[PDB]
Amino acid sequence: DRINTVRGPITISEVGFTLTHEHICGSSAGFLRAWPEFFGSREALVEKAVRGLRRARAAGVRTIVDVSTFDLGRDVRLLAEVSRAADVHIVAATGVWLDPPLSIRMRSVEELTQFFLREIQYGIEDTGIRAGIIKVAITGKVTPFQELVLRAAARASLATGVPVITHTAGSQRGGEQQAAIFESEGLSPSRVCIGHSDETDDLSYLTALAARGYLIGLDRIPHSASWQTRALLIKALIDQGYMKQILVSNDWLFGISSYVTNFMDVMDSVNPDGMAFIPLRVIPFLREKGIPQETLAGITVTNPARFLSPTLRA
Amino acid sequence: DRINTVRGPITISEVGFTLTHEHICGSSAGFLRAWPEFFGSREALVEKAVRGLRRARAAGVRTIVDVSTFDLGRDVRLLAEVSRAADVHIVAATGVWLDPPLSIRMRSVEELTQFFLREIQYGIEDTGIRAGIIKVAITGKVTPFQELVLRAAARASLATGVPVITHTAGSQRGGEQQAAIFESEGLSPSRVCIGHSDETDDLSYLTALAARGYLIGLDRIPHSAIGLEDNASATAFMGSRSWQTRALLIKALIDQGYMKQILVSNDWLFGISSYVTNFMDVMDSVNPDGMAFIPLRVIPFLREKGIPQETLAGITVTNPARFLSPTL
Ligand SMILES: [Cl-]
Ligand SMILES: [Cl-]
Ligand SMILES: [Eu+3]
Repeated sequence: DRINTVRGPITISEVGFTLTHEHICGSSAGFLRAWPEFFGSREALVEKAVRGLRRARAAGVRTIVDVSTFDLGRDVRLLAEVSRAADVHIVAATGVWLDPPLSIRMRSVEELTQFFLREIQYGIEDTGIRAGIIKVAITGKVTPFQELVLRAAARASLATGVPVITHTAGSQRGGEQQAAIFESEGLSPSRVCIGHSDETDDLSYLTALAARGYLIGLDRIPHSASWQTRALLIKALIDQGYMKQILVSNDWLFGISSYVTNFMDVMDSVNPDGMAFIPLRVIPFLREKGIPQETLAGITVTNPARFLSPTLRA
Repeated sequence: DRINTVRGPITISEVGFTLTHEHICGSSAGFLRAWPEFFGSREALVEKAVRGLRRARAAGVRTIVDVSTFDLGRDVRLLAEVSRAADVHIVAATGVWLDPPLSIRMRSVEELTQFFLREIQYGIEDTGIRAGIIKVAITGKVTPFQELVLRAAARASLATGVPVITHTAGSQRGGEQQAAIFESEGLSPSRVCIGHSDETDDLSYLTALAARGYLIGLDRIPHSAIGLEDNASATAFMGSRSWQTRALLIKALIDQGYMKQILVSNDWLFGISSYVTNFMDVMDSVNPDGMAFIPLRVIPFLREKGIPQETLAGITVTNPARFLSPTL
């Protein structure tokens, strides 16, 4: 098929090495436009993001998935500018993160479905840029509104073929909650990535999800500020026979306003490699532990392309 | 000084009959741009707002204050488009309403002060349109974050001369708690309007604030869910007191000698997404006059009750101009 990016559709063969869970900027809807000086300037943030993406591209990355939603301050014009200047494909996201404003959290499941469909089928804002993934975040115990969001995401995925990525905040597991809801809606597990899965060491829980067909997002590796321990989960799942169900990423960004001021400086001090951490540190580490090149290319190239390719029949 | 509007600065003489507490659209940051079809379309929202403001203009309205903040979905390009097509002055707002996203509610008092000053002194987003008022909202008991917002508002007002308008969510009487914080920062009461003060009939509360020099926002006059008892969402939003009851608070404050402290408005809007779906239709059914309710129904009601025309012109023209004019 073809995959929608912020610069238009691309073919599966163009996707290449893909980081499945990233952001350019973690913010709030409208905030970058209303207070760019919070980031120094818009120009300073663009320059930082372009340098960071060029560095990742020189380490082999060809595509990132920016999973920022409306309520995380997704600015698709920023994504398009950085994508062109860095020559890295960026897939944009619809969905709902953990800070929905009243105009979102007052909505019914049917209205949320129509919102997701608008961003996937017509475009984001007035840009014509279409989302290629649906991002949902939940908390420990799924709230009633978070359940609406998951069901709307399943309905939008079933209508368009685009995949869903999800994570549970403040709890190790929680994938079982989401899996139950997604399956009640008829969604195929092969369209769902259970993200932040490197945050738990319960390997039997991850193996059980993989066996049901879910993709396992090991996508917070550099956030253990031990990263080697998290990366060994990749090896463990390969050894259980589930190399085809693994997605790897950094969950990095280049500006952040939704937490404490200057939290970006904290993150940059613990991981100065940025989104190059996966290609420069994790892949060599796994190679040294005996994972073949062919398996590594399956995880970083084959698996993301299969996931992102719109598939209504899976 | 002159007053900043979404079309640029105007002199005090051009302000005229003013509605001091209105909105074009009650929404969330970015939402009108991300899902305009929630309102039919952006074009339909503009047309509805232009038609409504032109009717208010025909009825004598010359200026409205749109108190929408960043987190209430303020879209200053929308305000400018509608102001120009209706030919009605619109004053835009900075501040913080009741639904701040994390990028706002994680900020310190010093950061919030800088944000307000940016919107007052430099402009909103990349438009160069400058805010002419600061809007703050609190809940019953001022939260820690809301206290930061009030102190930043006071600090920004003292730096720029721009006034502050408040309200408290519900029928709660929060003016005394807000006033205490504002005065601890050295802000003059004459730069503050205690909005939505018509939610209560506690005349002792209203008069004591007016006696300190606060402006009293009697600004939800048409809001009333009488007849809509089977609609629980309307009752919670609009209350159960008749519009005449709200309007007679105007007369009561005049009769105590505080005509110079009154500001009147409708608290209307032409689209709303921050509440239940289609709530716009409930509001429009209750008050088909929209923003023209004040000039068309309340003013002649108060004339019938014996208030002189010169006093009504003082409330609708003189008081808002004194209030909006930056002073410091
Ligand atoms: Cl996320
Ligand atoms: Cl308001
Ligand atoms: Eu993330």
